[PDB]
Amino acid sequence: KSTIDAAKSMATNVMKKFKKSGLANSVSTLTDSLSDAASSISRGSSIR
Amino acid sequence: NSVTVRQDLERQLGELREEFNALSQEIAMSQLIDLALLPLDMFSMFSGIKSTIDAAKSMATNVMKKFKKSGLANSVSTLTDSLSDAASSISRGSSIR
Amino acid sequence: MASLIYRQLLTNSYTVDLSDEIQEIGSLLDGPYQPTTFNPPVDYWMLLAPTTPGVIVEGTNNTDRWLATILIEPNVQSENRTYTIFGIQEQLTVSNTSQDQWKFIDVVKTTANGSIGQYGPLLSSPKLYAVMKHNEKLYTYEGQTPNATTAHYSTTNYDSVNMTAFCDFYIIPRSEESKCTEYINNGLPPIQNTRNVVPLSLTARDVIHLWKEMQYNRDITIRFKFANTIIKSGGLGYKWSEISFKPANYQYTYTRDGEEVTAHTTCSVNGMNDFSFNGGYLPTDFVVSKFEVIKENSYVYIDYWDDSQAFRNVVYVRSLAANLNSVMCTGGSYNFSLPVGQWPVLTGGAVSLHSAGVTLSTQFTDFVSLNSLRFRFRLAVEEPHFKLTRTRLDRLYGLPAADPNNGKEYYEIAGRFSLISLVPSNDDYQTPIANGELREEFNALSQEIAMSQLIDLALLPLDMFSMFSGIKSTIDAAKSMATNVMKKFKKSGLANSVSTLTDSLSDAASSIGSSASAWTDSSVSTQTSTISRRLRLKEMATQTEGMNFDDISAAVLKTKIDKSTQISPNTIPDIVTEASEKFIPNRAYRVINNDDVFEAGIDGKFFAYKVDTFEEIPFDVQKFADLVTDSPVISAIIDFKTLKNLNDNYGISRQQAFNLLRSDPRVLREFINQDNPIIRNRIEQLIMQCRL
Amino acid sequence: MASLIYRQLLTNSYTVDLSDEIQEIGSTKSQNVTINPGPFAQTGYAPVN
Amino acid sequence: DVFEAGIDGKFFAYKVDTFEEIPFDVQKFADLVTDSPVISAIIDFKTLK
Repeated sequence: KSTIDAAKSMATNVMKKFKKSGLANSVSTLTDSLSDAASSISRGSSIR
Repeated sequence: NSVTVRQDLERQLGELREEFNALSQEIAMSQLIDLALLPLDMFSMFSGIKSTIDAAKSMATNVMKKFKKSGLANSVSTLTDSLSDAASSISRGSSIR
Repeated sequence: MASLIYRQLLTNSYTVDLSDEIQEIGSLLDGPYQPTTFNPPVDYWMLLAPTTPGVIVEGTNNTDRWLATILIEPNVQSENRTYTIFGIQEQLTVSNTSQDQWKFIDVVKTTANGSIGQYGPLLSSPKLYAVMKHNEKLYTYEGQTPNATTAHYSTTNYDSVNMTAFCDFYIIPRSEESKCTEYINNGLPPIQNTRNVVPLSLTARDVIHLWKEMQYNRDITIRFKFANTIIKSGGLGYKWSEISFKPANYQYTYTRDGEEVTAHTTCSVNGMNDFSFNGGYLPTDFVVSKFEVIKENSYVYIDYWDDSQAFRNVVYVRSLAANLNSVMCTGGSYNFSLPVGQWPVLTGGAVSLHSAGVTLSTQFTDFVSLNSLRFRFRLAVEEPHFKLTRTRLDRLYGLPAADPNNGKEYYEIAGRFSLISLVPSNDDYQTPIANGELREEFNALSQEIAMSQLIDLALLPLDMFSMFSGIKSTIDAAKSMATNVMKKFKKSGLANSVSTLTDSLSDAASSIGSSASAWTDSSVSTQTSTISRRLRLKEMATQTEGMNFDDISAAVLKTKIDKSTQISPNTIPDIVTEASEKFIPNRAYRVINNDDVFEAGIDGKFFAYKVDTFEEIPFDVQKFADLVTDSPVISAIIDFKTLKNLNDNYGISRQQAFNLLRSDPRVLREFINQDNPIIRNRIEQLIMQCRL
Repeated sequence: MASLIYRQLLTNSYTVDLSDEIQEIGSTKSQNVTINPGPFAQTGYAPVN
Repeated sequence: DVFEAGIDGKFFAYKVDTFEEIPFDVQKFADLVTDSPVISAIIDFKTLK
């Protein structure tokens, strides 16, 4: 609504804190778990 | 204020290929299929990479700089160019059947 | 599908802001110049920057008042100093409390030979002065830094004021006022921001400057120098103020297998360090304010120009690369001049230079403008020690800005540079060595494109890479090609339509359908036409099945871009913006509900029919509005006229018709292969409409 | 699904030039760095003849 | 009818309900591959059979 002067960095600024909160951490942990499961050979069938 | 330390070098690409080829056995099947099911992206690719230091340059862009000169990019470019030339009413040559 | 190119175009457009920010950083000072006489026009400012004590600048009237400027260094208490004001010597009282910032004072004579006073208190670390003359009043800087104002006076003969300076000054128009304060209150601006980098002769007109590729792979032998600026502070020579690096010039000759090539080079340094050797607070002791030394976080630039068959084709560059070989530079002794006792001596200091970039540059010698090559050099610290004896300064590395010449009058750099230039070759001969109607042409070219290949291309989606990967580009302009088209696209008609739809949808969270919704807001014809015009925006909602109109528009745009040659890189955004909107005003949409089909046209057509035998069905606007809100929508490439003519004149099976209502590419292309005149007519009528 | 990354690598390809637009500008208008001397007296001997 | 072809230089045609082979024709494959959606078959013809 503000409709203010020449282009700002609103998208970048909001992304800066959107990539630090819990969503990014959760997706990182999910990817790490999937990678470790794909690498799960030194223990056989071990993932609970 | 010390003389710059000589920057370290990189493991030989031949040794890299040998190591990657030797790593074949240590891969599971069903878990790999399920991981392939999950979509990835630039943020999900380097979660275990780009260790948190105040000197990184978002290595995704470093990959992008080296990815436009690979075979895939040129193949896509020439395929699109051939499609455009065909759509541009090209007088086909005799050897073009 | 191929429509995705539109969706991405408005998606990443936000990135332009970042580039725009950089653009505002890149959005320019004219100077410096030799101290001479001239008439700087009105609406122009004077950004003076002296360093040596003396009479700074004076504006002569010979009928009106006398204006004089005196610069006073710190570390001088209440004493009397002599200057040369207008050629007549005069004494002035000076009293300074600041220790690291110099001070300017204005001297005003009420007439040509009036009384003498001292006023206009200015304190600044970069030692910068601003004077303006506009609208029947003279402006001069007044007020303590950083934020200040302008003193205003009104004295006759404004436009005839000719101010003779004795330092380096910049001339700036009014619009860069926000720049000026930012370039006055925030330290000495970097030299690379200047237009005429070398302080040589002044010009008020300097301008920054089907084909065939030409390759030039030659060799260079660059010989370059450095330049020091030394000033002595107040007192009796017991202390100095600034020993800094300044741009230098060198013109020489060499051999290149026969040719006496004349190479003109200019040097500059940026991002230097300033070591502070702060002496005792007593008035009589060796004190140095700033010692400028070069370290790892500082760079040196060299601008290289020479006549050659390679350098005469540089105005348009396709590719550029550097393969220089590093060269070491070592400094020499620099002995100070202390009147009493043993003067300090600087020794040591050595660095190395390596190449990490190259681009175009501007250089002038007397009145000849040049298109030079700027080579960027990174620096490295080395083994030799650098110390200041007779004091406590020891164990530092770098290279001082005192005597880097080291006796040698040139530093040699030998390497090979390869560049590719674009030359206008209207044929395959007569290649030069030295350096609207497009609307009609685009509209006329749009009658000969094939159809099957068009459909094939519309099947394969595009992206931000395939759009410009088939068109040749100049490396200087290819940097900002996606950025400009996205900036122009974010101000397109489709952008306004999507913004209005989003605003209306959000406002709706506070007609002709069943209830209130953001899509239900010859009378039947007009209402249906409005509904269709609003529904056109559904093509950005990814809620379509099969091919769509925007895919065909993108495909024809790509084909005509590839075929055309009369379009400049500055012209692509306008063509894309106009084509994304004006293309195909006659759009048709159809929706399916319980074996019934309703179709509406933008032009005012509306029909309804069944899928079994294509029987005409009376039109019900209410159910159409009820269902089109949230349901699959398919672009009606095959509308009811073509479908009925096909079902009558040709014996098609049920699968073909059902896929046609879904616009399946396979059956449509099969019909194209069969070369049915009705489908050819429909496709050709659709294609002919694609024009600006 | 995952193959998107490759389709993503082309997607932002143009941005690599943007990266150059950083460095090609970053080195040009690089700003001076100031050094802070230790808050202790430095000068010793007076001018000795 | 399902037409499966590879890069090594071998091709096959068969039927969906029952797994037995039918003669192959180049024309139909060339027409289909132009517009028809291609499926990345992890389990190839040999393994499926």
